[PDB]
Amino acid sequence: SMENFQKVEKIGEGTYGVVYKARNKLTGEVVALKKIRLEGVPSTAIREISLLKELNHPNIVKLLDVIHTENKLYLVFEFLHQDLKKFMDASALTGIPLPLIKSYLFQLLQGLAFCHSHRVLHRDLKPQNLLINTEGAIKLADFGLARAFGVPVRTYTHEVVTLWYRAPEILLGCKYYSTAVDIWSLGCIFAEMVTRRALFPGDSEIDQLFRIFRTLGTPDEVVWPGVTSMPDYKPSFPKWARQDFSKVVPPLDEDGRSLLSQMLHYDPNKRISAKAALAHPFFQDVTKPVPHLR
Amino acid sequence: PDYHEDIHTYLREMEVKCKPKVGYMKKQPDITNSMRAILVDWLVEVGEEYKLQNETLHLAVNYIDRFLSSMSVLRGKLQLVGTAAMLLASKFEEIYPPEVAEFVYITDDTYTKKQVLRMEHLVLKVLTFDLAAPTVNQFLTQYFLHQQPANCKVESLAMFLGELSLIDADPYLKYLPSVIAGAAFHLALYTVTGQSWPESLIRKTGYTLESLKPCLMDLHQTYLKAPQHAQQSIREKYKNSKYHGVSLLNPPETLNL
Ligand SMILES: NS(=O)(=O)c1ccc(Nc2nc(OCC3CCCCC3)c3nc[nH]c3n2)cc1
Repeated sequence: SMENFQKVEKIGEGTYGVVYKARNKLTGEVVALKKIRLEGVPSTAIREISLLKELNHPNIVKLLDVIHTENKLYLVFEFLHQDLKKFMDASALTGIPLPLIKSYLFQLLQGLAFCHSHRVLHRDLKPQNLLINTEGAIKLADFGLARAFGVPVRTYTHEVVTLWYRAPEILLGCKYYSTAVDIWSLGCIFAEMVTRRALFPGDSEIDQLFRIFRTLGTPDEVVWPGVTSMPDYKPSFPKWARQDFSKVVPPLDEDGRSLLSQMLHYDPNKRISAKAALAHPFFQDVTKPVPHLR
Repeated sequence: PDYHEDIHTYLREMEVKCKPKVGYMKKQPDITNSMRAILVDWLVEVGEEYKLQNETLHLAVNYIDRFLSSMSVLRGKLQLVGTAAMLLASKFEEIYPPEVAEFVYITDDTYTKKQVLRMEHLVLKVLTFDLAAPTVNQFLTQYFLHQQPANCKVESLAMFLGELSLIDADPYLKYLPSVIAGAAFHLALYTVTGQSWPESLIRKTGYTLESLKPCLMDLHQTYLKAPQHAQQSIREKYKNSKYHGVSLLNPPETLNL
């Protein structure tokens, strides 16, 4: 079971457990090993494994095997070479070429559309959880925070999403959130790939809301019906004007700006789905080049 | 909204794959339909005590039927399988699942924490971690979107009838969740409003009153005999104002199909 694997090095530490780079000694396959030391089997692992076994897609990290050994649970994944965050830092002085940004966004939207079509919410999209390889693929990883949803949705966990990528409807405490929260995160990531800095780098929920408001305008009942009634809405909120959207991510041209604005729509009902975004004019010339580095 | 059709299609595929073996109880030497009925009724109690989602109950029952489809279990161990399944279901579905200690308490201390935790492992092994199974509940909430207009009593009555189907393996094990949900929604709709399975759902599901009839005839009888059934926890549960007291409603004498 673990006999055929040779550990290479630690990669890092996600929602729970430890991930190692390892090598299958008989086949030569390089893999990532998620090690869980065993309140019983954690719900995060129960969710991750059950959902990942259903999700078979080129832009979703592939679960290969589940190994129940003495005292430990090992998850065997396809190995990817680098996360998006480390890749953006390596692009500090050259930037990321537009065809690569465009290709990554298109792939992430495919990955997301597949998740949503299979009633799965990821709920933790951020650059550290987006993994790239040498052939130009980008893939969704760390499904520890994911869950299967119903139609229509119930109230789910209110903690969700790393603060910088957290949707307005979560921050304002709506009873219901859904697929739109993953789209919001991707919009923030789209902006980030272009500027190579976080779009809304807040350190508190109120700071996060205000940063969002200063960029997109304080939402009123016209742009987002029901907003003034939401649990965490305060009438004392400063009312910032919506600024020239071309000033939000300056290098972006008309098609890209249009797509970003639809991804960052306040109203979760009006926010573009991953499925609909695949056909946006922005992607008319999309290709799949290899990373320009390493 | 943009994913309703995709999700429904996907759940229709998965309910076939996630389905328990229809004749498994005959192959079990020590347990009966009656013993399983007692188990499911007790799980209802557990769900009521810890304020668990109805979905959690439906998942746990699916885990048990699938486990018992391949694993022979002595009568004295049936409740342990039921307890681990409800623990697993809670972890999958609940925002705040009860702790393991709470599951040990409600088993009257028949089993230890170590037994419950080892049975969790075995259930996960036997089900090969495939826990995202379609349930009657998951189809009902989708069917509810087709009401004109929405009616809380129809919704609760449909959930009540769908829950009763969990108790009796004969005959409900032979029906898929989508079909049971179809019958339950139609029966609730007819009882409350006099309306029938709507055209828009024929369009969505492919089911008609003709294809739903066999399940509907069985569900009608179960509804009629519910106050005289040996297991009563579901009727007690559905007296509460949370579910609009729908178990107090009188069943129709005929369905006129
Ligand atoms: N930092 S890095 O840039 O040096 C680099 C990054 C990630 C990986 N590889 C990799 N990582 C995974 O999860 C690792 C985990 C890290 C913590 C957050 C969630 C992701 C995987 N899960 C399946 N396949 C995986 N492959 C290689 C190099």
